Parts: sequence; C-alpha cells; structure tokens
Amino acid sequence: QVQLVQSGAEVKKPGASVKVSCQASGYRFSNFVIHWVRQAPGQRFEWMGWINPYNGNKEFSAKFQDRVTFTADTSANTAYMELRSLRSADTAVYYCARVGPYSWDDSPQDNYYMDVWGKGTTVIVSS
Amino acid sequence: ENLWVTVYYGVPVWKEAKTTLFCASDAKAYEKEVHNIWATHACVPTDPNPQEMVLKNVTENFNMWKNDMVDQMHEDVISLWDQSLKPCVKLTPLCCTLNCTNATASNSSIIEGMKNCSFNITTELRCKREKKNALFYKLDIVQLDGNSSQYRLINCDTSVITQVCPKLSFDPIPIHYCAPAGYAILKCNNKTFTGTGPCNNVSTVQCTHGIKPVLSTQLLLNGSLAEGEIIIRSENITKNVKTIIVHLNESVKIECTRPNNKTRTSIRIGPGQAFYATGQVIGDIREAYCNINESKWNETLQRVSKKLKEYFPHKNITFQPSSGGDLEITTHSFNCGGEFFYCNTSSLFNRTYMANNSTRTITIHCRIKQIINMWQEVGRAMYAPPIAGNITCISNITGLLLTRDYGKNNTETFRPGGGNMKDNWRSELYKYKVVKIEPLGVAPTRCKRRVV
Repeated sequence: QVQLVQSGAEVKKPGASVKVSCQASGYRFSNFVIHWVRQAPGQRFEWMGWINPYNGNKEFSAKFQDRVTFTADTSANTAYMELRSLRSADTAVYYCARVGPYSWDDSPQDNYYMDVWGKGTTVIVSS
Repeated sequence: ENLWVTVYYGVPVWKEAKTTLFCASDAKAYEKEVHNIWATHACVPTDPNPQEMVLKNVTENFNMWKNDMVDQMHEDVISLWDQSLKPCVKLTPLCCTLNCTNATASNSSIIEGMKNCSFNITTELRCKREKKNALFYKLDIVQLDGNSSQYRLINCDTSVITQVCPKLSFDPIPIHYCAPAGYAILKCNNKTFTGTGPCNNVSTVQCTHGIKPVLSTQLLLNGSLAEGEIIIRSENITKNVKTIIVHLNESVKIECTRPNNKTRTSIRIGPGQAFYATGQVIGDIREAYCNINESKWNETLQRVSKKLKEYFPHKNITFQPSSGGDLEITTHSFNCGGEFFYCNTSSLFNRTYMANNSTRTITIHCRIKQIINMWQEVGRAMYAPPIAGNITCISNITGLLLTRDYGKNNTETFRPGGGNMKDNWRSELYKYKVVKIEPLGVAPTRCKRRVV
C-alpha cells in the first residue's frame, strides 16, 4: 500500500509563518515528484506548486511565488512546505500529493495528475 | 645513559588528507586527429606505464564511501562540460512559441513518434522574424493553452539550453588520475574487498588505471570487472541501505541500433553560428532497440541472487521493474554514437526466485531524446544535434545499480535504483585512496657529532 502522513493541525498568528511536513511510505520517496494543494471552506482547490525530491527543482504558481517555499529530504522520506505572511484567507485544508508512474507511451508531464494524497491538515489563521 | 637522538629524512610513513589530483589522458582523442571534449583539454600526456609496486606486510584502512577523491572527480566532470559548452551558440531565440502538427513521413500518412515543428525565429542577427520548420522528438515538447492549441519546448521556460558544438564528440575515453608531488595512491589488490574496513593486501601506484566517464543509469557499461567472484557493496550502518552496487566478474554483450535514416537541416539564428535542426526522416521506420543474450542473463541473475541470499537468508527475492516518477529514472540511460538512448528495462528485470547460448535473444524497446537534464543539475539543460543516417552500437555490461524497498513479510522486492550520479563512479573508484607523505622522523641512537 501507499500512504502519505502529515504533521498535526495548526492554528497560527496572522502575519507569521506556517510550516507543514509530509512523510511518505510504501515507495521510494526520491523517485516521485510531490505536489501541494489547498482548499478553503466550500471553495475550489488552488494549486500551490510542485517539487521533485530527486533534484530539488521547484516551480510555483506565480500568484504565490513570493509567499511559498518547498524543500524535501531523501534521508527523511519527507517533504516540507513553508507559507509566509499568513492572512485570514489562508484558513484552509492543505494536502501533499504524489503523481502516477510514467509509462513508455506517455508524452512529458502526462503523469502529473494526482495519484495518491494524504489525509490533509487543517490550518487556521487566528490570534 | 648514552641514548641520544637522531633524525631521518625521506621517511616511509603517511597520513590521510585531501589533495588536488591531476587529470591524465591520451594526447589527441584516440590518438587520432580530431577534437575530443575530454582529452584535448590539456590533461598532460599519454602516460603509458603505471608504476605499480607491491607492499609486504601492510594492513590498511579504507572507506570508499567517504573517500575524498570522488568529490574532485565529480567537480572535474562537471567543469569540463561547463567550460566546453560556453562558446557554442545557444537556443534562446527558438524558445518562443510553436504551432505544429503530426509529421508525414516518407511514403506514410502518419508517424506516431514525430511532431512536424514550425516556429518563428530571427533569421538575421537581430531582426527579420520569419517562419521556419524542422521536427522534434515528443519528449522535448509540451502543450496546453490557447483558444486553439499552442506548443512549447520542455525545458526552455525553466532553464537555459545550449547545444553541444557539433564537431565535439561525446564518446568517453580512458582517463588516468595521478597524485601530485608529495602524495601517493593505494589500491587493495585484494580480489574480494567489501569496500570498507581494513585491507590485507595493498599496493601503490603514481596513477590509477584508465577510468572511462561513461554516462549511464540502471546499468554499469563500458566499465571494469571484478577479478574474483561477484561483489555486492552496500552501506554498512543498517540493513536498509542508501544504494547497493553489484559488480559482475563476467561481462555480457549489449548491442543497440537506431535504424531510421535521418537527414539534417540547418537554421541560421547566428553570426558565424548555426542552430542544428532535425529534418526529413528516411527509411523504414522503427524505434531504437537493444539485444541481450537470454540464457547467459539467466545465469547472471541466478549468480547475483545466489549471493544476495548470503546476507538475506530467507526464501523470497522479488527483481521488479522501475518504481515510477519522471522518465529519467524509469528507463535505462546511456549514449552511443552521437545521441542519448533511454530504454524501458521492465521486460529485462521481471524475475523472481525461491530458496531451498547465442540464441533466443531478448529485445528491449528503447526510446531516444534530444534535450536532457544532464548531471541532474538545477536550472540548465543540453541539446544534442542529430547524426546522419542510422547508428549501430556495441557495449559491454558490467553491473547494476540496484535498490531495496521497505521490507515486508518473507518477501524482498529488489529493483533498479540508486540514481545518484556519484554512485556510477563510486562503483569503480572503490579501490583507490589518496594520502600524504611526512618525510621527517626522529629516533634515539648510539651516535653524536663532534663539538669541534
């Protein structure tokens, strides 16, 4: 089986930072890109970005590039995210994800669909 | 009484330390009048004779995992490409957007592997935008957007791309590595060394034997062989390990070919420069493929599994294909002739075992790409120009870079992996180490000078 396990829930101050972790099992962590996804109550999911633990290349949605940072460690089987300058709109459930395996017939980046997710973590911006 | 100091110079003892090593290569390519990316950059002469010299009664520590002279190797291999690529003209103007279709190959209404690709480009030095066309492999191409579709190169958005200067050759050559003045190199002539711990038979040499910077994943090819039985090397702290290196004592032939005939087409960006493009396809179309002897491979898997079991003595061992992720892991990678082959190895690693010869050839489908994430580097890529006509290839497989998954009930799942490029050379430079001389020493004795 495949699972991604996350940090505990967070309630943090406005203007400060929130940092989250996502530890994996059932597969070699260094051989799959990892996504980050958020959902506010009743709203769409909003893309945050992706990271590839094998190299550490990063790509952000330009909406969030000044606010978000990722990193991953091959010795920990864990991916980290950091979102700086919290506002009330950041109150949402956050997820990390894993992509499907590439196959011979696929064109590039056909596989970045969400193959597996974690159970999510609640983040609330409050004093 | 009457015991009295003496001092010696030229003493034969040593201590461990880091050093800056010498490159050492052939004089001119394969001693042929052409430019080579490795040999031509100085690297001193074709030193013919290794000064091997054997030591009586020397036991020596060795840590191939922490050895300093793999780091300098990685720094050198990186730097040579970095300096060599710089004068070559770049691909930056072509990164602009694309509008392209399916390609009509010769005598064919379709070809499923090829886009035919049309693009705007500056034809003069810095003006006169015009349309121009070429064709590309898929896996340098991506697409989503527009009311009607719109195409783009894979890497040019995230990273700069430079095409290798066309006359420069990618083929590896034997490079020797010598210590500078004041330092020496030790070997382990032992034919069954684990890689770490004391070494019961040691010899020294000014320069190592020739080492070939073969770029490869998933298989050690065009390399060396273990003199004794097969050797399996792993991190020694824990049962689960970062990587495992298996190094065969007999090497199995691999041949590969790209049968389709390719003609070239050239586009002028620049002043005394030229972007090198891929044009019309010629010949009966097939994908690239490689061939391996079947029965010899069955014996090879029996042998390596026979020794994995010594560590790991319960019933099952399970080898499996690649795990997943982006393509760069999940296909066996190498280059030959002038282009970079990527092969789905899954058919070749589907065996399973339980405890307690020039026929029936297996073939593997193998795919080919032109833009590359070479040295697995942040924010940079390389482009490879096409080569006229078909290509044939031969190489000798020597070992595997494998990995273990998290364990499960009486069943082990071994599949290819490791992946880190430093493990390629750590699989061959395990023998060596570099060391400093302290030529000075002091002692008691029955001797003085005269005060007069």
